[PDB]
Amino acid sequence: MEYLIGIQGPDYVLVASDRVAASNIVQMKDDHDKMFKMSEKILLLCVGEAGDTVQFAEYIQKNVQLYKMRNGYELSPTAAANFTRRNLADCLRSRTPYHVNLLLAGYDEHEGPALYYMDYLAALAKAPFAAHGYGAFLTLSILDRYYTPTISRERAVELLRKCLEELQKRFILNLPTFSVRIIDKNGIHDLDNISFPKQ
Amino acid sequence: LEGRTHIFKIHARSMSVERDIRFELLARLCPNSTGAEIRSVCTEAGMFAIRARRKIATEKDFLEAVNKVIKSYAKFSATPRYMTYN
Amino acid sequence: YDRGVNTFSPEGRLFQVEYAIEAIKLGSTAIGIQTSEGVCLAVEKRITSPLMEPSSIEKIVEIDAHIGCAMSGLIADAKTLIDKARVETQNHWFTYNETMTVESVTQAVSNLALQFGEEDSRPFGVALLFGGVDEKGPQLFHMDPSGTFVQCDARAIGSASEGAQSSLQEVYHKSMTLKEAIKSSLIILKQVMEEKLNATNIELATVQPGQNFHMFTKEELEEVIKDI
Amino acid sequence: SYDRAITVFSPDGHLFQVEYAQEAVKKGSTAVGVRGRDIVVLGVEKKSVAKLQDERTVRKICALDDNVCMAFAGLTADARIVINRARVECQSHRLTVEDPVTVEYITRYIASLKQRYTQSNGRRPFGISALIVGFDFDGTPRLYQTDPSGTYHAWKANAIGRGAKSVREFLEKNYTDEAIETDDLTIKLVIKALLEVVQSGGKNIELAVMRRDQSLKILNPEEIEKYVAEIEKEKEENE
Amino acid sequence: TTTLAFKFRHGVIVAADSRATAGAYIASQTVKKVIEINPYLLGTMAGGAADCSFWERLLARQCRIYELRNKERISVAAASKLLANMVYQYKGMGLSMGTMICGWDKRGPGLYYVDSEGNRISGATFSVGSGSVYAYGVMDRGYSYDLEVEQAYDLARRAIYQATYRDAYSGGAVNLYHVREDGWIRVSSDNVADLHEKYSG
Amino acid sequence: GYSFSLTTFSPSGKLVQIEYALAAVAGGAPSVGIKAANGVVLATEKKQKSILYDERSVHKVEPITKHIGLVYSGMGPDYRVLVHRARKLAQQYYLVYQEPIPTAQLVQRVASVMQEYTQSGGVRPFGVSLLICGWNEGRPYLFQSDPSGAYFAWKATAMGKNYVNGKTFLEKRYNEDLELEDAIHTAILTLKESFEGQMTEDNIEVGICNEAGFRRLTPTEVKDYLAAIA
Amino acid sequence: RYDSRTTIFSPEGRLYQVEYAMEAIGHAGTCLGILANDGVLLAAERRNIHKLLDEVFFSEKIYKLNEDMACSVAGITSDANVLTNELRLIAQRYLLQYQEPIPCEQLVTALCDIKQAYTQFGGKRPFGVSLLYIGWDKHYGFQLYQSDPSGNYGGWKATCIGNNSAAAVSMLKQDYKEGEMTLKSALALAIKVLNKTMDVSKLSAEKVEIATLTRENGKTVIRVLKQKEVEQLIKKHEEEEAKAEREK
Amino acid sequence: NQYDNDVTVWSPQGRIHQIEYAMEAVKQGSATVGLKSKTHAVLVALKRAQSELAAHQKKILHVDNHIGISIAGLTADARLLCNFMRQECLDSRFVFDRPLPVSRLVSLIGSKTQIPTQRYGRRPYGVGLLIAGYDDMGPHIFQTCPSANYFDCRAMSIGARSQSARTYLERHMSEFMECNLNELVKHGLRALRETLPAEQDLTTKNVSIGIVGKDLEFTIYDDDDVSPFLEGLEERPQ
Amino acid sequence: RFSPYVFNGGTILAIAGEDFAIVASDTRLSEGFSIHTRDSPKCYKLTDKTVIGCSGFHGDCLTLTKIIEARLKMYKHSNNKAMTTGAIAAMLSTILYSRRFFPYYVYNIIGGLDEEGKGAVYSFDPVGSYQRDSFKAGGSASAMLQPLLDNQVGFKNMQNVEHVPLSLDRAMRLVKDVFISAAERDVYTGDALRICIVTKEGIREETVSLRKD
Repeated sequence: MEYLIGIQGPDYVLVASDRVAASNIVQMKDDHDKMFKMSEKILLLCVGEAGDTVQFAEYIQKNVQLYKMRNGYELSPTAAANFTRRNLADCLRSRTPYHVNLLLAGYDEHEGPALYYMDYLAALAKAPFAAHGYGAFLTLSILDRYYTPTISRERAVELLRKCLEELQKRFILNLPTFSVRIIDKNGIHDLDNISFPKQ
Repeated sequence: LEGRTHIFKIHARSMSVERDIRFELLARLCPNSTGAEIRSVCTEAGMFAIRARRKIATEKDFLEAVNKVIKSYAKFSATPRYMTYN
Repeated sequence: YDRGVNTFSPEGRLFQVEYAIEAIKLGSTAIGIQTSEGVCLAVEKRITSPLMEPSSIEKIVEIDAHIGCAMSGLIADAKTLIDKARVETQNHWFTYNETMTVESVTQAVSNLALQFGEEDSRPFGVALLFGGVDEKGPQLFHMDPSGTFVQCDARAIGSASEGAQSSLQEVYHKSMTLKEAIKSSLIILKQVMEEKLNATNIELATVQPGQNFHMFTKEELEEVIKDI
Repeated sequence: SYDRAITVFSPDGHLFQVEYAQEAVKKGSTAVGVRGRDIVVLGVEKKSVAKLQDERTVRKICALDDNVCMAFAGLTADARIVINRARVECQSHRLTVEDPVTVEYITRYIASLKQRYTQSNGRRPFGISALIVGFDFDGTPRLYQTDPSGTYHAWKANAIGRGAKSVREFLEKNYTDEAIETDDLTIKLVIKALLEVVQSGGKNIELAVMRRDQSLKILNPEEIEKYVAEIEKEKEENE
Repeated sequence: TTTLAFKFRHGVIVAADSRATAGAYIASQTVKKVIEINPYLLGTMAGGAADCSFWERLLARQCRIYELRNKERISVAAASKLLANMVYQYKGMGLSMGTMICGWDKRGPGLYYVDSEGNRISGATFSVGSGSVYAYGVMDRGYSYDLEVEQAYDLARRAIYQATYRDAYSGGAVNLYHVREDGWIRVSSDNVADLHEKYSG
Repeated sequence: GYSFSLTTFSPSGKLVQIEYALAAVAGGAPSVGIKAANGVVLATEKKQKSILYDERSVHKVEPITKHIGLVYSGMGPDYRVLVHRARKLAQQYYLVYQEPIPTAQLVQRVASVMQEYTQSGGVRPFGVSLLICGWNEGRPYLFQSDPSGAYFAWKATAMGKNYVNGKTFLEKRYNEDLELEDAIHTAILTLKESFEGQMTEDNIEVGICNEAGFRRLTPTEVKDYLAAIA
Repeated sequence: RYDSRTTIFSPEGRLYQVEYAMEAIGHAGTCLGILANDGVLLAAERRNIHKLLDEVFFSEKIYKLNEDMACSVAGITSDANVLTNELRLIAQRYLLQYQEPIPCEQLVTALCDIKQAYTQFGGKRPFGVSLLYIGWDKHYGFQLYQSDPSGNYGGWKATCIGNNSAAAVSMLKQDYKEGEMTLKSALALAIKVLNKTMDVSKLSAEKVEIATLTRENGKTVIRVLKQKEVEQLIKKHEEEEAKAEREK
Repeated sequence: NQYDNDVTVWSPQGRIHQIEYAMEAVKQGSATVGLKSKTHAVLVALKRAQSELAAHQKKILHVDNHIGISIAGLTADARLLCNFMRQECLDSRFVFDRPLPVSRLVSLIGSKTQIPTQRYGRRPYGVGLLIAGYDDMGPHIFQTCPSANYFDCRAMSIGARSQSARTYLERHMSEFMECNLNELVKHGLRALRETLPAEQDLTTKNVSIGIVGKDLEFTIYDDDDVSPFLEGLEERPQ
Repeated sequence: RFSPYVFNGGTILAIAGEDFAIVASDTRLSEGFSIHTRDSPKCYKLTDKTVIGCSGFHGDCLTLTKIIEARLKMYKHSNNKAMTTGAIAAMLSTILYSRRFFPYYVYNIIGGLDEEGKGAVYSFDPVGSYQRDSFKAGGSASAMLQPLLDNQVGFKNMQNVEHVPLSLDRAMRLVKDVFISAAERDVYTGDALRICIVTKEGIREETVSLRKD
């Protein structure tokens, strides 16, 4: 349904989600957050069954922090992704499965930034860029068109501006406000909330 | 308890003390003792009455006398040093 | 001999709850008095260190808004009983929209006062004083680690409890008043304590019909100290 | 009773194995800790470097949450179990309640866990005694001690180990809370506690502080050697 | 059925109707949908009767347990949290509960919104029920943060009047409570016909 | 619900009942086991206590696999139980892997089982050291376990009465390279070394393990060979 | 009437069983790990050096546990074999969890907790086995650790076995090497350690064992080395004994 | 003596004396009397206190409308079998919707107590149950024991020095079948007064009185209807 | 296949008077197109100041009734006193929630006096919500009765009509008239009427016959 975007760069991860928490008729909430600080270089995005989202953020988020306090240092993003996909794979064939759709945004001092993408059917993925929802078609064609692997972060910002401007063009919903993060060598840096005057 | 208070009276009048003090607190402090040991308590309050220049024995001379004899003289000088109760 | 909870004497049982009755006397004392004006209660703290923060030591807790408590000796099993008791009174209000009566509170604790069991755990070491105001007004209750409960009109516990009960019986009658029982109670306290009575040695617990709430006195306490 | 399992009360009503577990606490290494007005602080003595090992693995001080700092007495592996269990517990409180985990809650967890651990059959009780410092509720500094009985207890300062009555007796002679909260008197106060160590070796002293908002700040034994230098300098100023 | 609540500068405004029907048949008009949790907490009946009555009573129980153990008044967020934990354990088992959680925090005003689908959210204005969209209409028209007390009274009272006016399922009494810093305060409860003769002119 | 061990350390540190179980093993019987270049020859000398007993009923040499033979050190009623365990365990390997189990796997698993039986106490440890053999993948093997859960590996290995005497007699008599009939030759030479004089076709009983597989020999061919095998 | 102690303190302030477990430790063979930056080695002592054996096992004290990690052992054998099956179950379980090998310490702490659960309760005999730990990671490189029956673990550079190795540890404090990661320095050094402390005359190869663990191009290979290079280490080390007797 | 410690081990005289020890624990309780007429069953016990300010401890308690019991000795077992007692009352009272015949109930009590008198791991119960009941055939007075060999009688008395009251019962068992409730009651306190030391008198607060009838529900009294029963008495023959 | 639920009929009226509580219910028992009996009082005198009326599935009324009486004995033999009416409403409501996923097909009204000796009606639903009101009529004729009561008890939709407090005998007349009028039109209602009156001095019963078709 709703949308977020997970563009991986050479040394940076540019992500942007929505702030929308509508219920089928009205938008109950226009300042929501789905960006979950897992650690100092690893982030999580999630769109799925809203009951499963919060509980899953509890288990995964607090469990990562239990690792972090426990040994004393941060996981790799890779084995963390295998951990979460492991948890979906355990959760699915059960009396209570989860139906959520994920993507991770990790950074390594050794491997640099890393981008992963999950499923509601527990699929591992490694992408240059990833998204969810119905908007992911109309966005990823354009993002496929103007992609550079070795691209500056400001071109990613501007191409994101372009892509959001086409998102207000032929999309049926409202989606006014998109929050943005960026990952670097340091870690999480919040870029500004992105909204647009329509007419 | 009160036979011990009677022996407190006996070995209290038989020495130079102060007549403004009590002894039922000491009979509480003496669970199992002989009156000879009570006399050892009274002479030990006498010893604190030697250290300081005391002839009218305060309550505290008897307090340190019992805390000497029953507590700081049971085996060594340390039966307590744990609260856990109070 | 009688080295367990399962082997009686040729005379009596296996005195080990009896050993806990022995283990009550090592605890500090506390005095509850039922006046028709209200049930008042006090305790000795026996602070040891200056680092020993005084309000960290609890003796009177609030079970219900008109129900207080008082412990003896071991603390943590009593804390389990406090948690359980507040749970179960909360069940009584939860299922009855009303306060559990302090007697049924006491019997409710007294059910698993002896449900010790290591198979099919160990017994407990704490006597309890309960203050409440039911529909019959002021109530002063006292139980034992064996759960054999009896209501007392003014009970003294802990160390030096003998002459406190005896001198209590010297001073207690039915037509007492509240503050009279308060100052008389702390008279017995400074008789039986070993330190100088101040704001830190003691604390009060005062339930009333018109003052169901606040089974306590705050620094007025200091004023009643300097009133004696 | 005998000198046997935890169930039996003595003929004078006692549990011998409790204080028997308090012996290994009493025969453990010494550690001190004081709360600052903002910068709470602590330090263990007797590092005892044996020239052939790493010492990051023998580090007796950790954290559960970022507001709280860990210390113990007695043996080590039981404290390792209590640390891991309490990481799981504070993380669980973190999961259930979205508030900074408080000191009072987790100390009730630990002392309670040792209590119900103690009541059970044939289970050797934890012969440790922990020291818990946190400043969370508006950064209010708090330290609780534990017991092998499992009685957490709020203090304003603490010292444990072999000869804690001497060191705590010095702290009674050093209890100067009138100096406001000049964390300089916290620094020189911990320098006074390590000065009043049973050896005061200068190299076997470990210390860690927190400004109630920072992380755990592990010190260096050259700034601390400068603290012993100004300590002996002020000792020269005493003459 | 339509409830609403919103926090602003001077605390929280809690407004609801009292009409409970059984399908096409009115059971009563005197139904206190705002379940008074505490002297410092209030909750709503938004979908499900014994679900809100039971589960909010159990939460009032549990906050009583918390404050008796910790000697300390609970936050609103944790109570809404544990409510969502308790509701989640029967997910998909056919339970209607979409209530609102109102109280005061040491952080200040406390407003949370928890559903049977685990839709625990915070926010500033909420309204649940059949004609709740009417209340977002007229309320989100008249909303400000810096309103006054009687301003918010006639605002939310007007909003309930419009919602019960347009819905076939909403009516009865108009319950109005006001959460302050220290604790909540009942304001009033007014008939729809009284506000009709009043509010038509 | 007892058994929180039964075994404590000695003040020396040793474990006394295990040593008494080794005393129960060594105070029993002498028999012989020899690994040859092609197969492994195991041999007992089973004389009846009376003149009445049928020797066609109980059989000390017992296969577990068709290429694996085995004997023990102790009593039959334990031996049948742990044999039944090892049989079922080998069936578990064959159910998983559909392949004949290597002998060292039975060594690890069965030795760990007996190590478990040393562990707890409401039961005695089994007073049996095993003599295991099998011609697995070209090489035959000969493995000597213990009651105490460990194991060994020998070119030849015996146990019981005069075990140092028969052991040195194998050390003197046998060597590295022999044949099957050579191993039976020195096996009877060490068998009559401490056995009684009355050694018939029904007293001695031999089972071999060719690389073609285990073969429990009969008293027919035992009477064909051991009728004055030198 | 049948509880020996199984879970109890001395009436003073110590522990009954663990002392006697340490009494069972020192009466065993001797291993060692050396200070090496580029890999690490271990030396061991062949107990039961009787000649009629088979020796087809290729390891008796060494147990290459996961891929790049092994362990010596000292104590009761098959109890520790259960600990190796359990240990490879745990690290291999961790690998199943993450597709990442262990960081090599929390495995050791886990096993210390495993023995520790037998120390507090269980009404049983704990493991009187101490053993070694070697490996490599992404965070500290090659590592050396020591197990205890006490549930403690030592982060070592030069380890210790019992009475046969106390004078060895005095030698290692006397012959502490530092900076040199050259393995053959530790080979002649350990040949001096087992040359003195082991009572094997002239350091026979069939009474000893050496195995290393070296980084190779992303593999971190493990060398369970053969005996001929052990023989030339014997001849090289006795040549160093000739160098030692040059001073006469 | 080394055999005489537990339940399972038979004595060389056959008498596992722990049962006798539980009997003595019953003997350490207060004395009490159960009796019946042909029509009306009254059981009367002795209240005692711990201190003067404390209340007097009760023994007689209600179970069912036609069931009354007194107790002596232990309390946790007493309340345990009280909860089991009322439990079984509401059990068959629920299911069969009938009041209970007494004999089947007490048989369930003895079978209930058989297991802790047999197996290792459980203690016997200090119990002084005196039983008055109303089935179709009217009043019944059963007595119990820790040996679970429950007896039926017309009147019994257990506790301290009850034997004098037993002699009183024997020399007045002819009196008891015919007289109605009030004078039968004062026969009852003319049984408890002989278990008193004769230097003190049965006061108000020290006694419990329970009456169940074929038309009378089991009802207990203290100081209030007891004073009409405390009057109309003779003094002790000094 | 097996259906667990079936409708038995019934109609309950309870009126909280000023110091009294009047609970009447018919005695007709039937199913489908067959009358089981004409004698089934759904009123059950719990205490001297609490009587319950129960309708819907009859076996759950019997079962639940016996459970209620048992827990009355639990509270009293535990607690040496009787329950208050609202405590019965609380405990009962928890019992109704206790079978949340397999409900009772049962309507329930509790009448009785408060601690002030005034009328007290707790309506119920088959899931477990409740309140205290002035008058409730459950059962088949529930919508047959409420608006007339709103005209009479609440005096609703009336202009210039003062609110006289309803007396006892006036309310008795009202009860008889509404059971006649509802008896004319309901098929689940008639043949008799069990009338229960909770005073501060006892509970009076009164049986008034109805039409026999």
